[PDB]
Amino acid sequence: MNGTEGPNFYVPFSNKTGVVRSPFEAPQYYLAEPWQFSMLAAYMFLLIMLGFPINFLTLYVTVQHKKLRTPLNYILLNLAVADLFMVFGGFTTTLYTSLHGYFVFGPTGCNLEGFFATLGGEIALWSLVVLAIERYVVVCKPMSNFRFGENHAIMGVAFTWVMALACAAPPLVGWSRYIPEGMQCSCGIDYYTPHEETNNESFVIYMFVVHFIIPLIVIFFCYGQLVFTVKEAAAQQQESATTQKAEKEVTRMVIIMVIAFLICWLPYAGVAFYIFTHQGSDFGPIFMTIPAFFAKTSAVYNPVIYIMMNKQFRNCMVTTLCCGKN
Amino acid sequence: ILENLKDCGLF
Ligand SMILES: *[C@@H]1O[C@H](CO)[C@@H](O[C@@H]2O[C@H](CO)[C@@H](O[C@@H]3O[C@H](CO)[C@@H](O)[C@H](O[C@H]4O[C@H](CO)[C@@H](O)[C@H](O)[C@@H]4O)[C@@H]3O)[C@H](O)[C@H]2NC(C)=O)[C@H](O)[C@H]1NC(C)=O
Ligand SMILES: *[C@@H]1O[C@H](CO)[C@@H](O[C@@H]2O[C@H](CO)[C@@H](O)[C@H](O)[C@H]2NC(C)=O)[C@H](O)[C@H]1NC(C)=O
Ligand SMILES: CCCCCCCCO[C@@H]1O[C@H](CO)[C@@H](O)[C@H](O)[C@H]1O
Ligand SMILES: CCCCCCCCO[C@@H]1O[C@H](CO)[C@@H](O)[C@H](O)[C@H]1O
Ligand SMILES: CCCCCCCCO[C@@H]1O[C@H](CO)[C@@H](O)[C@H](O)[C@H]1O
Ligand SMILES: *C(=O)CCCCCCCCCCCCCCC
Ligand SMILES: *C(=O)CCCCCCCCCCCCCCC
Repeated sequence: MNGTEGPNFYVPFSNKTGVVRSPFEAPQYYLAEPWQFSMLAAYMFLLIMLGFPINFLTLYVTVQHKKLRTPLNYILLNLAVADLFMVFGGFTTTLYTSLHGYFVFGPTGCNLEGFFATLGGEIALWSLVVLAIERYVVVCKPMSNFRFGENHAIMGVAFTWVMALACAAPPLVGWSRYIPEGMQCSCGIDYYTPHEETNNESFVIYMFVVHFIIPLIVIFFCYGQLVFTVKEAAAQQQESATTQKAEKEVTRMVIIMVIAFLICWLPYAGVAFYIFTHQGSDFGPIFMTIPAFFAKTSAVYNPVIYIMMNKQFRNCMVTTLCCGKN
Repeated sequence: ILENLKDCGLF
């Protein structure tokens, strides 16, 4: 007996002292110091300060730089938009709830928040995949005489959106569900309560297989092929210093992107998988945030990786930020 | 493929 169940929540603290209140009614200061709530607040503040600009600036720049509006860039835009759902849907909310010490918006708030929060994350995630697929297609030319254009880019994006809804929407309608997670200030997919009227158990498998293993296998194969396609092209062009560099640089970028994709979702997956194998074993309200911490903060490093290091976007940002040019 | 790499933001 480690949790306190409630009609709409799971407080990861034991009400044997009779102090646990609904995380929708009263501050959860008994499962974590008020200060740690502020630290939470602090971090949400950080993610908003950094996250908002980087992601907003991305869109903003695209509206102002013809060259950025190529269709091979849509998925990146998509990414930023997704990060923005994460900012306004997730971060700001939490910053706000965290400062009350509980989820002041109640069940439906939980649902809204959880939905937009997870929607964005999923979109972003699936973009990273879609992006991989596209580069694979474009660079490894696996298709006879195919040429990537606006329509693909569009589908590519639409797909992202679908996949996201394919995961965030079910909870809203009874396959799993959104409950206050961690310190009860943000809302998430219930992946740790065997709560059965919703079938969390299966859903989590669906999540784990479809929204983590598929992506991982696809992203791995794609960039694998790419880093092979480029490594090979260089071995066949050892005379061309650039091709050499390009190979070197693309490899480095892939290692970054992959390691980054892992840092972002491994935690969630790893934890989910553990919890799904080690039953009744309690997990603290803070430990339940570690995974969230890595995922949410991606809304900053993804744009750093996929946008700020992308040479064009960067030059554009610099130009814009410095009024004149470089 | 430098061209396609520069198209993908990769190079
Ligand atoms: C965590 O543990 C605590 C303790 O188990 C728990 O809080 C308790 O909840 C009950 C309600 O479910 C609270 O009881 C109320 O108690 C007051 C006493 O001041 C009663 O007067 C209320 O009402 C009754 O009698 C009326 C007759 O006029 C009836 O019309 C009415 O329907 C009621 O029967 C009511 O019983 C109790 O005070 C708290 N205890 C504490 C210490 O807060 C809490 O809910 C648990 N957390 C979770 C998430 O479950
Ligand atoms: C409450 O949480 C603790 C985790 O700290 C659970 O404890 C363990 O209990 C299970 C027994 O089924 C064993 O597999 C582990 O060896 C125990 N670990 C430790 C460190 O004691 C506990 O099961 C949870 N709930 C209850 C009712 O005990
Ligand atoms: C009583 C005032 C506390 C100030 C010391 C901060 C301790 C920093 O360490 C904290 O200690 C907590 C104990 O409450 C642990 O639960 C936390 O996991 C840990 O982050
Ligand atoms: C962006 C900053 C948002 C401001 C958040 C303020 C949250 C208020 O927080 C609440 O205020 C009550 C005072 O009536 C206290 O009694 C509660 O204990 C406290 O949790
Ligand atoms: C899943 C995506 C692939 C991960 C990165 C591919 C491995 C990059 O590692 C590369 O391996 C080469 C061996 O051929 C070495 O010669 C290079 O020094 C090294 O950059
Ligand atoms: C056009 O050239 C105008 C831009 C040049 C001014 C750059 C000044 C840098 C300010 C950095 C902001 C740091 C503050 C973050 C903490 C609130
Ligand atoms: C044009 O004149 C340049 C102004 C651009 C201002 C952007 C600087 C933002 C400040 C954030 C600090 C970056 C920390 C990096 C960690 C290594």
